Amino acid sequence: IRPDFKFEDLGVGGLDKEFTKIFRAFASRIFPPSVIEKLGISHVKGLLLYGPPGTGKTLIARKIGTMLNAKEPKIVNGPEILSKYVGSSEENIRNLFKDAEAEYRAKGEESSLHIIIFDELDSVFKQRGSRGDGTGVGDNVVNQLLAKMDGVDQLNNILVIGMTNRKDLIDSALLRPGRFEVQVEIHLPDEKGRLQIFDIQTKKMRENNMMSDDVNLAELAALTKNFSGAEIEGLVKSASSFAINKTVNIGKGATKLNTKDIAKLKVTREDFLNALNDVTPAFGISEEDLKTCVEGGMMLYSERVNSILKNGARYVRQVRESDKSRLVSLLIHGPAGSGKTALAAEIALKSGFPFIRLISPNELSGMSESAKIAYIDNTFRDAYKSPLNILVIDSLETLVDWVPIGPRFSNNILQMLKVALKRKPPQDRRLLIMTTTSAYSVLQQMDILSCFDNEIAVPNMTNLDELNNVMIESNFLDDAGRVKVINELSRSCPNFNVGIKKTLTNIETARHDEDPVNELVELMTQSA
Amino acid sequence: YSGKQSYLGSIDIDISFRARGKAVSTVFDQDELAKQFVRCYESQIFSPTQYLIMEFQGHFFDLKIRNVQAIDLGDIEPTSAVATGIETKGILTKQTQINFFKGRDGLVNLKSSNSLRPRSNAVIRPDFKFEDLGVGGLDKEFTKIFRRAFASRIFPPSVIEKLGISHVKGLLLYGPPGTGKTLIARKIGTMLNAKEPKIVNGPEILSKYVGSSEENIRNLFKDAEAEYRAKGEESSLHIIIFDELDSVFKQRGSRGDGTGVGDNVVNQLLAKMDGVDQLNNILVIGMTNRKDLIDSALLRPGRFEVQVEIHLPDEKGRLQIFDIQTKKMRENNMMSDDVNLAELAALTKNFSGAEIEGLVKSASSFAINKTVNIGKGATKLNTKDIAKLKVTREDFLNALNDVTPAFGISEEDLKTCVEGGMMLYSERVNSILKNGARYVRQVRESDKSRLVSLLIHGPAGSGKTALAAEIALKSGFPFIRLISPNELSGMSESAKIAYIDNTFRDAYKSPLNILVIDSLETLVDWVPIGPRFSNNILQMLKVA
Amino acid sequence: LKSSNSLRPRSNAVIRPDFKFEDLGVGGLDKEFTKIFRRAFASRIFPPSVIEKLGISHVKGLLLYGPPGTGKTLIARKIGTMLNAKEPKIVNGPEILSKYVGSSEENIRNLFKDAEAEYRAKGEESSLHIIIFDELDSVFKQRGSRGDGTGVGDNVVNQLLAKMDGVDQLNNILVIGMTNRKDLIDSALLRPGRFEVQVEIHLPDEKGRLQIFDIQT
Amino acid sequence: GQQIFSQALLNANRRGEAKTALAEVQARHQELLKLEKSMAELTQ
Ligand SMILES: Nc1ncnc2c1ncn2[C@@H]1O[C@H](COP(=O)(O)OP(=O)(O)OP(=O)(O)O)[C@@H](O)[C@H]1O
Ligand SMILES: Nc1ncnc2c1ncn2[C@@H]1O[C@H](COP(=O)(O)OP(=O)(O)OP(=O)(O)O)[C@@H](O)[C@H]1O
Ligand SMILES: Nc1ncnc2c1ncn2[C@@H]1O[C@H](COP(=O)(O)OP(=O)(O)OP(=O)(O)O)[C@@H](O)[C@H]1O
Ligand SMILES: Nc1ncnc2c1ncn2[C@@H]1O[C@H](COP(=O)(O)OP(=O)(O)OP(=O)(O)O)[C@@H](O)[C@H]1O
Ligand SMILES: Nc1ncnc2c1ncn2[C@@H]1O[C@H](COP(=O)(O)OP(=O)(O)O)[C@@H](O)[C@H]1O
Repeated sequence: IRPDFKFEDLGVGGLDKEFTKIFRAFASRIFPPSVIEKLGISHVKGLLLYGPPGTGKTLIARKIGTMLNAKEPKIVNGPEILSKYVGSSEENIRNLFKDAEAEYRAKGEESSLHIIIFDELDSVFKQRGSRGDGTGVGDNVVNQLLAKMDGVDQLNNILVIGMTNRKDLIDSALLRPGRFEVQVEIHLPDEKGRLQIFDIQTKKMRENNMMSDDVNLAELAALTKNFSGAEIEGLVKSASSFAINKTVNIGKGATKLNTKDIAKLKVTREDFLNALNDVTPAFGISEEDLKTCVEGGMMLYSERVNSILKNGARYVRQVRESDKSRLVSLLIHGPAGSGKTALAAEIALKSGFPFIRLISPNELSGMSESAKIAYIDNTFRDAYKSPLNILVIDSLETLVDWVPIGPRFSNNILQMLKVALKRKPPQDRRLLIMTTTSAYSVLQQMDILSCFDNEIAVPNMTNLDELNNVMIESNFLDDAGRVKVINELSRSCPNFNVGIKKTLTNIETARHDEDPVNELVELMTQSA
Repeated sequence: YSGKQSYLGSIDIDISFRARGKAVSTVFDQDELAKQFVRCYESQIFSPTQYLIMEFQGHFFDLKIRNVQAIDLGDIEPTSAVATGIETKGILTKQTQINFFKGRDGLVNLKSSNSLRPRSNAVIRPDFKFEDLGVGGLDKEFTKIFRRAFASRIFPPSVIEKLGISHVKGLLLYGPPGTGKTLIARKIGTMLNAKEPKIVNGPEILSKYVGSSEENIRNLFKDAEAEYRAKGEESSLHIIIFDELDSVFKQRGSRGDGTGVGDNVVNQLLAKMDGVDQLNNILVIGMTNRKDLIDSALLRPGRFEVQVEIHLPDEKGRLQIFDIQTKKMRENNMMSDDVNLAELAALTKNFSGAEIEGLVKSASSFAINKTVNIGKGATKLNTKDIAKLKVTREDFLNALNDVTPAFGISEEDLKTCVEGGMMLYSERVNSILKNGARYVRQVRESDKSRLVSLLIHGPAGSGKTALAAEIALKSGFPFIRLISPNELSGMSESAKIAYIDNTFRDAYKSPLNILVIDSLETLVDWVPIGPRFSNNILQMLKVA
Repeated sequence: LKSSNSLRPRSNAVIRPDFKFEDLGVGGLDKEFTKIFRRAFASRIFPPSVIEKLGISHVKGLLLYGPPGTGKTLIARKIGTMLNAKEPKIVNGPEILSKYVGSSEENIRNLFKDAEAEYRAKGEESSLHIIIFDELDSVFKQRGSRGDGTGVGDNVVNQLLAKMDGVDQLNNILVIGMTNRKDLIDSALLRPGRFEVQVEIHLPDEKGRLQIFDIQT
Repeated sequence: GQQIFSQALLNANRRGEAKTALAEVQARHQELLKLEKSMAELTQ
């Protein structure tokens, strides 16, 4: 290993722990040989790196040869080993080990370490315990490797590295002690690693004064919650495409270059926002879902909402603080259309826990029963990982398919939910589960009410003052208008019970059609 | 002789070296050469192909003026075409934009030195317009495609090398049949001053012998790498187009064949598009009708970055297509003056791009048949008949009866729903129709009310559905559809669920949509004896 | 020969205006004949000057469907063998498919190259080529509907799509197809540019029945 | 209910070890130019 080195000096960001673990591979070969035999420990021979597409593995494989002294690991891609002829492919594998074998047999243990790397290993090493009964070359090849790999005949200066996107395909016959011992999983970067990826990618950008000082990397890292490194340079280049396209007007006209402005080319923040608008990760969780639920927004029209929110704050604090409360469940009930889901979404978003998820009939749409069961189980299982987790269940009654004629419903989902709601998470995890419903009596009657620790009622609004508050917030009409309407409604129909959603709907309809009293008041009166 | 174009504006010179055993490795500065050329040889008349001996620091050269620009005094921009004809001449000035390119022998190590000038072989041909491609509609997609893809190749190399970036090397086009996704690839191949495309039809790569398929898929890149190792950056762009990608490159992991060939070609393409080595001068085009079967790994950035969707045209596009297709007729005076294209564009509601040409064909067929009368009255061909051929409007009207839309198959139900006619025997109908129109207005104008639902109920046999269709038809919206028991009859239950789900997913494309549901009760299998009814469908509708 | 200044018909004409519907011998079906000869063959009688002065390509597809035992094969054959063109390359239904990994698709590709080469060599004066598929509905099924653990139901359709209308043009071929059931043929084959004219062939009316009796005896 | 394909292995690898056929092909060329030179001398 070269002394002219430190780990900082290369572009791999975020993966530091993995570097330490893999190095912790080469430790055995640092010392003079004499120690190790006296310590009776063999060297590891097989390595596996694996992760989802676009994690950076190929960069590590390419760049590692610099650190690792002597000369060079040999490189091969999977499907070039196979060959036309009988026995040629068989030969090809058992041709690679020759150089190192020779040097070793000659020099004994002084042998320089040899590395060989199979990029894209899965191409050919499928399970030899397989069938299909075509020509058996696909078996013979793997046999060869194993013969040279296990019964190495004391060849103790070889390290094979396997690169893959999909571990499971590979033969179980390669995954045992003595042959590909350690398997290292490389997963999506954290926010810090995300910052370092910006750091390395925008390095050169930053030195030669091409980037406007307006840009501040931290907020960009904050926004991009879900991105691969690959995605990150994609974003960088999208931004640059925007920035460049302001001088050169493609298509329209000919190539009109302002040779002066070329010297003044500079990227800006808005370019980056557009670039964000273009790219979209396959990360897929897209938890922006929460915000679209609360897109109607919160106006705090009364004290009741305030009290409820403070109670939610009390519970989130409680679960965060105590260690003996590792599971808390709550119910939220009220009249239909009063507006319940939004409130839970508000509490959840304000919480700011690492992990949040929502379950709604919308995603459950269209599957068969068993698929729904599977999905529910999977999402729960997923929820159990991070230390602190918020999970919301929406409109249980719709999920369980209640229709009152039979009454008909699917029991199995109900049983799943009932069982799952009582299960404490694994050790040293805490969970907070928030369920909403609208038909309390049914919930009473089938008799699952015992699995909820505390319940919150949310009565709809009834007093004309609150109507005045919400409508001033909506800027429906001028001030005299907002006064006259309420004065008229005071005597038209003082007793009043609507909800909230319907009020917004009526406000908009009246705004379009006839914002005098003669429509809006009429619609509330019919509704009420 | 010239009259006005009396000066030499921009002169491109192939600077061969005189004697090739003398070949000087010291780097040659185009600025010094231009200054020397002006200083020594001033106010001389030069023509294209005039050869010249340049003694610069004892290092002779054989300049050939490959091209000359002739400009008149007073021209702010050099809009005059660079003329290769020997007739054009000029008078050299101190302002002449002298460009040197290496000679035919290529021996001269010329530099750009702050020369903010077009590349040696800027592919995209500096004066170029979308109107010359010949594709109507889709005036926005070209912006995206060229901006993201080719914007980076034209700009001078030093500053991009500063921008420390690699060009994109992938491009995908996907959509329903007949939208015009083959025309783009072809003209992009043919109009861009690059090497010839290396066409491969989709599943051309499979081969009998083992190990020959993968060979075939890595035999395509050989010239690109060959040029890249030698000439580095200044290699000309290579383009290879895969036609109809989705045949072979399936998601590896299925059980497709029972041999294990698809996985290998997938592996090879994956390893070669990005790989360990850098190519940085290659571009690939993809095309397909489904985006969902392509293996995931392909779509990661660095391979097939930009994906573009091609969808059916709107009315403006329809007018443009009629313009393009019926271009030559008009200038060849083979068309009556009575046809006005606007009404044609109005009539063809759901026509795709690929149907209009058939319409042209049929109209022509009617006109031409009018003369020949194949069969019975043969041999009437004569000069007089053919000497005044013109197509007529009624031929188009007749032609509408042969060609039929493919996507516009459900609105036909709507127009036939009111075959019984409509009568205004009562005031009530007018009030109802007006109210529906009012609601239509409200939805059209609004921005925040993105969903409205109505219900129409009354005694059986009261004539409900016809009124609903009457509301729907006058709206003029782009997208209309109808779901009725007649369609779902004979299907299996799961198929019903899938069909309804797909129809709702297909109603989220256009900005404005109208959807009609007929006789919910029969859709949900209501019979009062039990009563019995299928719950799952009921749920699906309720949630949706 | 040479085209004089007078616009006389093509030298090596295809249809020969000394032609009659009663020469075929197919009784009954009468209007359909009018349709097919109007839409498809009309373009190829006029002098190429004017037809190129319309800048329009000829139709390159024909489909016939109907109940069993109605006369489809008769039409196919008669059209096959009273025109001025090279001998048609008949193919039976599942005749393309082969054993080895890549012989089927090559078998699709074998069918067209002679027309391609002739078109390259000379151009617009090339003699017409005919190839007729019999009984389409055996192999060319809706892609991605059949599970097809044997993955042939995709690639054959894929080849024929790519090669009947691809990045390279070709406008001297006419392909004729026959079937009993179009409802299972892939949708992408029935758009303009591929199988333009579709014709139903039905059971005969009474007068047609009289015609058929006249023909047979 | 199953179908399979098959792939051939060309073999004939005795020939394939060398270019392909060089037994009485490349040697024939070798000695045939010699025939040409000797005949040139004979005609001279
Ligand atoms: N202070 C508020 N309290 C409740 N809802 C509010 C408030 N301010 C605005 N809203 C809006 O009122 C609506 C009420 O919530 P939502 O539409 O989910 O109703 P819901 O009663 O939960 O639904 P459902 O009737 O389908 O069971 C939402 O659009 C929400 O954004
Ligand atoms: N928007 C359009 N502009 C110009 N020509 C068009 C347009 N749409 C269709 N055409 C004409 O009709 C053809 C449309 O089909 P084309 O040959 O492009 O195949 P395609 O639509 O990609 O087919 P598929 O996806 O089914 O393989 C064009 O080649 C062109 O001749
Ligand atoms: N003024 C009218 N209003 C409605 N329908 C009319 C009128 N004049 C004639 N008709 C015809 O009468 C038909 C009545 O059938 P329609 O399906 O509309 O009635 P329906 O009560 O919905 O039917 P069903 O009995 O099947 O439930 C209409 O389809 C239309 O063609
Ligand atoms: N319209 C017709 N005029 C004259 N003869 C006819 C007609 N229709 C059928 N025939 C006679 O019927 C015989 C069989 O016809 P043909 O083979 O075309 O049937 P087909 O429609 O191809 O049937 P299938 O769908 O079973 O393949 C022919 O040999 C012909 O003599
Ligand atoms: N620090 C980094 N972390 C992650 N990815 C990076 C980093 N720097 C660059 N990359 C990009 O990650 C990509 C690695 O792709 P890779 O995951 O090897 O593809 P595959 O998974 O198909 O082998 C490259 O495009 C590389 O430019």
